[PDB]
Formats: sequence, structure tokens, C-alpha cells
Amino acid sequence: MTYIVSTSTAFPENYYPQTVLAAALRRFFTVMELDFDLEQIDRFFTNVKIDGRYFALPLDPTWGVSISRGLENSLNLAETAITKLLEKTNVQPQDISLLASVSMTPAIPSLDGRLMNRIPFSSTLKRLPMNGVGCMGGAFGISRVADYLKAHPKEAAILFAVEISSALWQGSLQANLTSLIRRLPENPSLYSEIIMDIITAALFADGCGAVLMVGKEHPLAKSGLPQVIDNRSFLVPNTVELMGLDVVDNGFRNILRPEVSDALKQGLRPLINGLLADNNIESENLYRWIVHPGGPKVIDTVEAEFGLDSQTLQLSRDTLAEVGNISSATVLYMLDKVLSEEQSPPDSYGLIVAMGPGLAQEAILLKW
Amino acid sequence: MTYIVSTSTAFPENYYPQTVLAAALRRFFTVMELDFDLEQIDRFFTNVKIDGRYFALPLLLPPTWGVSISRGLENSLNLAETAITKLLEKTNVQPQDISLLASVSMTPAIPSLDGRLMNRIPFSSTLKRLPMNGVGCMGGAFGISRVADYLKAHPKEAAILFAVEISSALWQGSLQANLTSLIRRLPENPSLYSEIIMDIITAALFADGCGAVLMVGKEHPLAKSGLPQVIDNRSFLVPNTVELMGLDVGFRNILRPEVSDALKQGLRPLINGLLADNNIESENLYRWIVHPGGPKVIDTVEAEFGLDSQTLQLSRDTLAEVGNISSATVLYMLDKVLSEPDSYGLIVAMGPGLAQEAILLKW
Repeated sequence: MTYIVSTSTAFPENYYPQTVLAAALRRFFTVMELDFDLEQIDRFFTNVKIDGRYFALPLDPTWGVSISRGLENSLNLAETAITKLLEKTNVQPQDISLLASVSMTPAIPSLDGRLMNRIPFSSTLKRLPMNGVGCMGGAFGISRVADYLKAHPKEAAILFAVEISSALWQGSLQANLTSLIRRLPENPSLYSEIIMDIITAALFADGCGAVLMVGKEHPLAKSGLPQVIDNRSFLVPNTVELMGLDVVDNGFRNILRPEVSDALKQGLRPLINGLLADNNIESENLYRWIVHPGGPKVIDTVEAEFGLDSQTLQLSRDTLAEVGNISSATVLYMLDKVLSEEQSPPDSYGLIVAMGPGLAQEAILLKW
Repeated sequence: MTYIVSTSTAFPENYYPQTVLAAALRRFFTVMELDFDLEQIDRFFTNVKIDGRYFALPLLLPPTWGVSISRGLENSLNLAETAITKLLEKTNVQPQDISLLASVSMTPAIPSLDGRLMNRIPFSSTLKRLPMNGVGCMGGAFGISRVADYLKAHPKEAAILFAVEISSALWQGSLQANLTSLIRRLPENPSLYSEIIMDIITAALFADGCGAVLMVGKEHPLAKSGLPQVIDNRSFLVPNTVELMGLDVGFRNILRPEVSDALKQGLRPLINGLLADNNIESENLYRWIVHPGGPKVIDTVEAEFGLDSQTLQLSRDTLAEVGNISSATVLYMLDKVLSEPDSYGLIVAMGPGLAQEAILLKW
């Protein structure tokens, strides 16, 4: 089995409290003289339960130069996270066999290839650049690397996830919101669309997380480290339209439909109960959950679906409170917290759970 | 080791001769009255040695970019489903019996193409997925490598890789806008001349298509002895070559001439190493399958390894019949070889990074 040796994170410079971001969006609503209840901005920016977010891209361009900036910031955060991971484990870049990445940032070549020009990996490094997975990518990545290390038990591998959600604030939100409020009196059907764009504006933030995992025979694979003993994927049929990221002319639009939390119920239990059953364990046997905070409603749905104590998912709400939704990186950040400042009984069980576009969910069974 | 048991292709409905496509671009130049020598169009459309290309998207005086991406997405889905279904039918393999679906494509898709296909084909809801990007024309070869590693740890499982690219999306407005902005800015800046030629070469070269391959572990029932085994694979990235090849965001294909030269930096260190740790000399290779980025790339590989000029003939033939269909090309090539004796072979491709991938096969 694969061992989680260590983790690290990296965040951009500017941290805005949630009220400042809501004031910015309201200012845009007022300046363009858009006709939408200004208090609807505050309601959804407040009830997402986020205290403040990191933005790599300014709150004060062209879509080309915005993406170029986002590429640069993605690379910077990934470099910082990988470097501190290597230094805290005392591992040289040439001893890393596989470098896996997840990020919605457009990058051809991928961010991992780009990073080999700033960190001295060997030229024959294997790379695992994934995409089309959105918020699930963090957990997704662990699974893929875990599978990789089953056949490479002597190797070390690094996964990183980095997202620049603030790129939506570089024009896409503005253009789409102006058109939608334009048509609201013409066609009230679009009200639910504006809400979506506001919720997206209230929800998503920037960040990067990284994790070093090793195979069984690797010199760093010691007792007392979290072991990835199994993982599983699930895709809820006929839910493509509930979540995702569409490319539009001026930029992207984020798809997060209100149905999501209900749709998730179709996959959560067969995924998890099936995984645990196939490892002769029940959901009550889990000492800890690390559940991606899709939002307060997503967390509540997991709580209800598994009969969990109201404190069992507090890490999800805590994470969402301090950094917002940093998409694929969130779970890694959470895992980082758990490894760095929380205590795990020997041989206890943990479960990483994430959801995202498809609508797809990933579940990973950890053992201490 | 890992076996390759079958392959399939899928192409759009319309096949345009290279002469028609060149004439289309010249028409656009002339209607806009762009001050650029139109004989450079023919030249580079002729010099790429492509006789025709499949274009999924309409052949341009442009619709919305969101609409173009929607069409690219739906066409990519259609092609991949056609190829996957053909693969499954020709092997009599049930979709429920597939353990992994890996995809490579530059068509933006969140969720990925492989996820959306689970609604078209009855894969089990717990299908493992490997959706890859950022690799361009290397993806096909790249994909095979990553699937082989997977099946190394899952020796009785089956996986499918598909590669699908819609280059014709770049004819839906990006090339026109870029070429006009460059040409009517050329009098101010004579440095932009290079930028124009690159676009022409892009317009001359890339095409649409899809391939799929079914791969199995070693204990799988389909792992018969007539099939090629992936016995090793290696990857290599040339330092400080990011700006030579790639795709920047419409989009703009990046393909600088120096690629041909930077290519030399990677190939021989890669290939010679991969053969060396497998007790194999480059001369006793029965077969080569080299991604045809262009005839200049094929000639570079030929000279760098001192090959017989028929050894890479499959690359020139492929480029003539289907053009450069990016990550799918080498699958379309593999499909030929399987369908057209204790010997070794290698698949070689190159793409953005600038990265190269090499795979050692044994039949």
C-alpha cells in the first residue's frame, strides 16, 4: 500500500475578507446601474460561511493576459508548495519518479512539465497531468498516484493541485452578470442563472496543496504514517449539466446548480458503503472524515446521509471558513491540517471524500 | 507485461482536399484584402505533404467561441463513442468488463470527455478514469505509457485509451482574427512576419480525428501471444523549451521552427537510454512508429538514428492521408500496423514541453 509521507500548501499574497469581496461585487452592480437586489449579493456571500479568501489575481485586462497571469501564479504557488514539501522531507528532486498535477488552469504544456524548468527534477521524470475533474481533483489525484505506486513500491511521487478561481473575477463574472441582469425583466427565467453566478462569486478561491506519497519498499515508508489502503470512483449518470466549467467567449462560466446536493445523495452511499464493505469495515468504524466542502449544503448532506455527529465534519466547515472553496486543493489543505496539528490513534481509519463535475465522487480509505 | 489487443479509429463526415483548404484560406485573405503574399499559403500547405484532412467543424467569414467549443465538445464525444463502440464490438468486450478509461484531448471539457461518455456507453458507475491534458500531440504515446504502468499493478484488468482532437476549431475564428491582426500590423513591426508564417503552418497542418486502443494486463484472457507487449516506456523533457510548442488561449497553436532542432536534444538521450536498459540496439528494431509532427520532424528522426528511408514511411503515409491529427495520429498509425516475430519496436512521439515519449514493444 501507499504511504502519505507529508503535505504542504501555498497561498497567494492578497487575502480579502468576505465582506470586502461582497462590497466589490455590489460596487460593480451599482456602477453598471444593474437592476438586481443589492441585498441578494450579501445574502449569498454571507450564507456560504466563508470568512475570507485568497485571490492570486487582482481585485482592482485581456483574457489572454489574465490567463497568462493565472498560469504564472499557478506555477509560482506549485513551485513554493513542492519546494517546501521536498525540504521538510529532505528529499532531492531527482529522487522523485512521478509528478502528478490537477488544475483547471489552461496549460499546454501542463504545469508539471513547466515546473521541471524551475525545480531540478530529472529529465526522465514521469508526469501525470490530469484535468476535467474540477473540485474532486485533489482526492482524484491521491487515488491515481496510489494506483501508480502499487506497481512502483520503491518510488516516491508528488501530487499537487492548484486553482485560480479569482480568474473568474477578471471579466467573466462581470460580463455574464451584466447580460443576465439585462435580460431579467425581458425573461425572468434567468433569475436562477444570476443566483448561480453570485453563488460562484461567493464561493471559490485560490490556492495550492501538495503531497508526497511513497510506495511500500521506499525508505520513508514507516509505521505511523497514513496508508492508502483502497480507493474508488463513482459517476452519477445523467448529471453532466449540474456541475462543471464551460468555456465562453470572454472567459469561463462556472456551473454549480442547486440540484447538486440532492444529486450527490445518489452516489455517496453506494460509493462509500461499497468501498468499506469491500474492505470489511463499516462507516461507523471511521475515526476521521476529510470531506471536500462543496458548500454548507454538501457537508450537511454527507452528515445526514451517514448519520454523523454534528462535529464529525467540522474540519470541512472550518476549512471553508478560513480559505473558502479552493476546489481541487481543498482536501489536500485539509489533509495537511490533519497531519500537522491533529492526533490520530494508531490503526484508526480515515476517509477522504470529494465531489465534482460529472457529477463524480471519489472516496479514499486511509489507515494510521 | 501489458498487451495491446486492438485499436480503432473514427473520423468526421467531411474530408477536404488540401487544395480546397488552401483555397479557403486564400479566399479569406483576399476578401479582407490583407497585404501578404498569398503564394506563401500554397507553399506551406504544399510543403506539409498532406493530401487532405477531415474537418469536424464547418469550413471562414465566425460564430461565437462558446458555440464553437460546444460543437467541438459534441463532435469529440461522437468520435470517441464511435471508436470505443467499434473497439468493444470487434473484441466482443462488454463495457462493464472495462476497468479503466483514459482520455487525451485538447478540447476543453470540465467534466472530461471520458466522464460524459459513461452516459453513452454502459460502463459501470465505478469506472476508473484517467483524463489527461497539457500534452498535445504526445498524448497518444503518452496515454499508452500511462495505461501500461496502470496495468502493471492490475494484471487481469482491461483498460481503454482514446485520443481525440478537433483542430478545425481553430478555423472557427481564432486563425482569422490572429492573422488579420498580425498582417495589418506587419508594416509597423517586421518582426511579426514570423508570427504570420507560423499561423499559416498551423492552418496547413493540423486535422481532426480519433483513435482508441484496448489494453489488458497479463492474466487477462485476451492476452494472447500474437499481440504486442509494452515492455518499457520512458519520457523526456528538453529544458527551457516551453515557448517552442504548445497551445495558448480563442486559442493559438504554437509551433516554432526551432522545435526541429530542440527535438535533437531529447530523442537520442531518450531512445538510446530506453534501449540500453533493455539490452537492445537501435539497429535490431523491426519497426518504428513515429508521430509525424511534419516531414521535417520525420527527416530529423531519420537522420538522428541513421534510419532506412522506408523505416518511417508509415509516418509520411499517415500525414498524407489524414494530416496531423495530434494525439490520435500515433493511434491511427498503430491501428494500421496491427491490421496491415519475437521482435522489438518502438512508438515515438513529441509534443509541448518540449516533451518526448518512447515506448518499447515486443511482438
